[PDB]
Amino acid sequence: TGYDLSASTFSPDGRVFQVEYAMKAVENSSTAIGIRCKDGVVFGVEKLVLSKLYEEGSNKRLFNVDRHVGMAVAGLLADARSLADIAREEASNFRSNFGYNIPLKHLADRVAMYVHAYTLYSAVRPFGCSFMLGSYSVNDGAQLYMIDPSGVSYGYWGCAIGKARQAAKTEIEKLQMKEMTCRDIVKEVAKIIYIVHDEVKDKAFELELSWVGELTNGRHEIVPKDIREEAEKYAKESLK
Amino acid sequence: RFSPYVFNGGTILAIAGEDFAIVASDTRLSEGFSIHTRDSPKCYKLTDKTVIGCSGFHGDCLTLTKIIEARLKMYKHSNNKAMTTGAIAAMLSTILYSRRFFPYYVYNIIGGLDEEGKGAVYSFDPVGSYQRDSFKAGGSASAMLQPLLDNQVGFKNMQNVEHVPLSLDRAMRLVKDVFISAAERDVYTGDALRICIVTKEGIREETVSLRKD
Amino acid sequence: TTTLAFKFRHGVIVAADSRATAGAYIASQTVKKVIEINPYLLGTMAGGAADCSFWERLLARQCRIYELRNKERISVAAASKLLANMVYQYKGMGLSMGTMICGWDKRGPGLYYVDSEGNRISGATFSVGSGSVYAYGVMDRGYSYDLEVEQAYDLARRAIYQATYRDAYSGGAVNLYHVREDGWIRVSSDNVADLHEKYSG
Amino acid sequence: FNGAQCKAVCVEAGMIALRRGATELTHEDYMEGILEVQAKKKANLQY
Amino acid sequence: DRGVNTFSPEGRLFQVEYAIEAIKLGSTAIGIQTSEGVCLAVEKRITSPLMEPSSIEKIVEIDAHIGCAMSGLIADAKTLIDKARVETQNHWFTYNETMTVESVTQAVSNLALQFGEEDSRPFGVALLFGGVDEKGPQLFHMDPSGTFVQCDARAIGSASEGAQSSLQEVYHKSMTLKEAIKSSLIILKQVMEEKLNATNIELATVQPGQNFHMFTKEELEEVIKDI
Amino acid sequence: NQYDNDVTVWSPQGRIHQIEYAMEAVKQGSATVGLKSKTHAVLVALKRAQSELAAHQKKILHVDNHIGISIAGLTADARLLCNFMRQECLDSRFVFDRPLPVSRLVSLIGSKTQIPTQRYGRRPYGVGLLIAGYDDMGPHIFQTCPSANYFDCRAMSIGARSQSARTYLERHMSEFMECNLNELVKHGLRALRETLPAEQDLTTKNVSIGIVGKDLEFTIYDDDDVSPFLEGLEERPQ
Amino acid sequence: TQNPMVTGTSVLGVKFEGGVVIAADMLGSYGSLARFRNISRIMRVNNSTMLGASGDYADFQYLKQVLGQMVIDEELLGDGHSYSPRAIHSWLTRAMYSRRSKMNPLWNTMVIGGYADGESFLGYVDMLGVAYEAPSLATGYGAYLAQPLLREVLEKQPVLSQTEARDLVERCMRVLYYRDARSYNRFQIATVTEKGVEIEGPLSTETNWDIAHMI
Repeated sequence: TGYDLSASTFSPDGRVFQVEYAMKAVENSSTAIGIRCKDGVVFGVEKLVLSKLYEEGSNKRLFNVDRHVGMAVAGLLADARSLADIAREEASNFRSNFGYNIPLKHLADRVAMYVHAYTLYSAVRPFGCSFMLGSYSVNDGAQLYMIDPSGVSYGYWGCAIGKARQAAKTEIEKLQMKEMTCRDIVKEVAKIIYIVHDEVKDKAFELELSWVGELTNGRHEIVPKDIREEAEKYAKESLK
Repeated sequence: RFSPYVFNGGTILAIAGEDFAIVASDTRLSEGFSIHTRDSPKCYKLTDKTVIGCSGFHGDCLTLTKIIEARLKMYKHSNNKAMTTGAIAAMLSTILYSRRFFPYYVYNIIGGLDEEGKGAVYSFDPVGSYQRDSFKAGGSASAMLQPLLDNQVGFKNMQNVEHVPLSLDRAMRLVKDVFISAAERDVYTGDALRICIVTKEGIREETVSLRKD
Repeated sequence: TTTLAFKFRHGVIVAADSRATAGAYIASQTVKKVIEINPYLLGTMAGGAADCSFWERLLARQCRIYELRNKERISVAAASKLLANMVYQYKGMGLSMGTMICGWDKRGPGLYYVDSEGNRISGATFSVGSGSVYAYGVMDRGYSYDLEVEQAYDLARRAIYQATYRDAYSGGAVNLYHVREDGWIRVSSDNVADLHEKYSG
Repeated sequence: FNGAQCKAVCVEAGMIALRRGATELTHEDYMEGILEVQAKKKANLQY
Repeated sequence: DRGVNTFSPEGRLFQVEYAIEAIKLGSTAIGIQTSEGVCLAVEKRITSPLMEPSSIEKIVEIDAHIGCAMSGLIADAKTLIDKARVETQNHWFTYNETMTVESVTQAVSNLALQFGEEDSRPFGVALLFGGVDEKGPQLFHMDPSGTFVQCDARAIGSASEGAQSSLQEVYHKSMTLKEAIKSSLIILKQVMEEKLNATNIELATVQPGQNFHMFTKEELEEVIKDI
Repeated sequence: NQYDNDVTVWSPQGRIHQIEYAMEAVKQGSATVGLKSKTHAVLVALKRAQSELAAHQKKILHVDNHIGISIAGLTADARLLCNFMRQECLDSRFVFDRPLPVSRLVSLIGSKTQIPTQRYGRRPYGVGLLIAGYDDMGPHIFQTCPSANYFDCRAMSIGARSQSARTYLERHMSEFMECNLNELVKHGLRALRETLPAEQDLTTKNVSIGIVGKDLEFTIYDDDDVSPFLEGLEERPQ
Repeated sequence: TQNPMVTGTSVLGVKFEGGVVIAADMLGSYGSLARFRNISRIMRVNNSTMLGASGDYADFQYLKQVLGQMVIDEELLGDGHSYSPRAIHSWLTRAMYSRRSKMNPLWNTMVIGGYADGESFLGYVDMLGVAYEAPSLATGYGAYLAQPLLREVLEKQPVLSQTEARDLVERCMRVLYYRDARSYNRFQIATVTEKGVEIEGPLSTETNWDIAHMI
């Protein structure tokens, strides 16, 4: 209301309204949470079918950036695809220049600088994405990071991105997060996603769960969720 | 030092008939005093009425074959119809001059049918000339094969010998005899023979062996 | 390889052989050397096949562009000049090209001579090739300006016959082209041995 | 389809049965109202 | 809407719709495909007696069998004609053959709507293309937006509505040549304003057996006096 | 509404309306329908004309030996992405000497159309791609959007009044999976005959069908191998 | 590379029924000095194809890096699609040709062995881009020495078993140990099947010298 056009200009009270408007763009996006255990990091995304036109296995927001790192994006999908390609490129340069796996702090700092560089100038807009970054290493343990649309990148035990950002972490934080291995945390994330928004505004949603840790020996892939089928036989027991 | 060329050898034949174009070639690929294989056909089937053969340096032959296939698809996917034979000849001449100052060390023979439904053989040189002739022999066994084709196809240097048009099965017996006779004296010729026949009804192929040395 | 050309009262005579060897080995006997640029221009092939073919085809492209932009047919000197300007830009890089340019003009007859060394000159008689000196000799014997048509045909044909009889790098079919006021016209395609039987006595 | 459209649909169907001069409303005319312009246009369609 | 790099809330071309509007002010032209051959006509709209009639170009010569007609803005047509001449010669260079008229007009509409000032403006001309490919005669019509289509008898520019209507009245598929010629100049002297004479209009007819000289020069007088 | 002019500007509700306007520009194309069986993928479009005498503007165009696209919207961007598509096909056909899987090609399409949707100085591409192909795992029917958010389906339909087509696809998507080519194609035109107003009927010259098969090369058909496809029908239930 | 610093030596490969065996030794000689007598000259590519090379060892490290990154990239595409061995062969051929076109060749002699989709594959890539398919490959001096044994047995028996192939490879490596000056009595056998890719350990040879007791 006065000056919020360019991404270079300041306000009479000193903040950039472009960055705020891009931050609350992801607020309308789907709910995506993440949490780590003592030997791994678990992702989970509330994903919704439009009406009946999807195929249940298209456009998966669970990407796979490096051999041990993947994203859990939410927001504008194509911008997240481009950012995932940039992250693949950065891990490519590191693997080509130093001969070992990228530490997640350095990767997150390069990605944060790339996002900040798209927030700086006036020709371009800030990104409309907010994503998660998990990892595991034998000499480092489990690491879960978090990048906002502005470019502030730091670490968590658990997080949530979407509508129910507070309404997930209200009952995320009552989890005994340290003493659990991630194979419990699979159905834990299942119940957390299943709590929020069963039928209220939309009609139907669908669950994806990504999975990295010591049990994959350092690999990162989606769970065989059909194996052990841990949502629904507990989701039907989570309504009471 | 590093030499950019090497002589792989090979022998390609072509005969332009009344309504057919026969292209045949041995499948020996060698280098110096060794044998790399006994199966490498120099012939390539572009369209239903065009067969190209490429001898000389083999890697340039492979590269040139793939580039020709790409431009064939570009003409087809641009203009809703396949190329003629002379159009393919013109295009290859433009390519061979487009790498004038670092030449392909490749002899080229394009056989095929014209738009009248008659045979047409367009020869080449490494630098990019072409012409519509009735018969060519390219490669190492060129000089072992051209004068005999002058004797039989052209009916040259003969007296009171009338000119009969060259039929198909006569051409088949000619090609088999000239490859046996040239494989006896050549070192870059033998172990097989891949005979390609282009008619008005498709492409036929035929595999005839030779001596195994 | 031996070509010649000379203009006179009734247009221009152009003749050539059709042999194109490869070192000591003859490739073909029927190499059409006189490259038909236009329905009013004739270019030749004088040293190198590919170079002459490419640059004359590009010159034909340029001439067709020139006519379609001006609605008026190009002159001969302009075409020879364009060829010399295009050839000069690769001097020292190893181009062999010694072609001739013939055609009809608003001025009438036109005869130019373009080298890969760029020696664009006018004239009345020219002859290029290894055995060109033989053609120069017998042609500058039989040359005049007031010649007839069949006289010029026999002169050029005898000249090319002498050239292929003496030189080793020449032979094949004897082409014979005739440039008129309206357009060029192919005269005949005569073999060497037929001329040997006819002119040996 | 908001009220107005549906109200415009039923009035269209009424006036459609009025076209022939009917005494009743046929689901044909109801479908005609449904499939009327629906306040949608046009198109040109122009290239 | 101000600017070639902004859409509409609905479906407006703007930087192109205003060009399609800018076509309409030009002089008219009528080309008609017939299997005997393609005929074509135009109006010059001569203003002055000093205005020398043979200098105004409407029908130019692209190939020995490919004609043209222009519309509206003069110099965008000059640009497209120059490039079209250059590219057919390139086709003859690399293929020893004639670039067919569909391939000609695709080659024109590769950049007939490719206007970019950064990374210039859209062109302001409608073109009528006639030629004789291997499939016989062809009549072709493009636009500034590159939306190129075949047309059997297309009319452009000013008064093209009644031109199309009265053209669809008389035309069918098995017409002849001269009947279509006089049917065209009837439509012309219903849509022009001045008296039809030797200097107003010009014809351009291409036949498969008469590929050369796609023009009629003052036998057109004899054609006009037969009405 | 004074923020609603360029691609760069985020809205105060976060919805960049240039993307919405490009969507609405896609909504004014011709109707087209693509749907696959387990072994054959068929996409069928609808032709239109400028006048009666003129020919019809074509929609199904060829790309590669196993790739063919439908289209809706602009045609300059259509041919631009066509040339880029053919280029990337012959690029990998040159280098890897294999046919392309479809998913990486459409990812390259999204990455291609990403740049004109984020920087200043290019417009989003008004485009209506319906892509049919064959990787090792059978037919694929993808669709695009000007927002580059490409979708995979089993049967989609885009263009003008394409929603009744979608209802037909809803009530026969279970039935689609089993059948061979012929009744599959006639399900496609039993979507197209509801993409039309009821007072006129689909003729020969206005419809186009392109089949790609697991052993069958991609081939377009027009009126003559479509006269076999147009019989085997009844009238609409009037 | 104009002058090869550290060269390998001959690589042997031959198809059999549903698999390809490749074996090369472990020597890094510089000139005549056997400077690096414990090195690995076979890369086990992801699950189907497999690479072994000769010539400059540094260039092999380079191509190991590039090929590893490309395979990692396609495996991170997550599409379920991999490289066929013939695709690897095509890419490597184009790479060497575009390398040598710039007059800076990679001094190598590479062997690609793969088994995918029922069919085996064994491709050859030269420095000059000369590339073909063969039922048995032999590089360096192996094309002069162990090639006629391969071509004898393939003429004597067109198909093979894995055991016959492995025994024949052992005999050929023994022969190469007998009369190649750039050879060494330590080699590793690598084998692909449908069961995966397997690299055996540093085997050795059993030699004979009973002609030395003669004059």
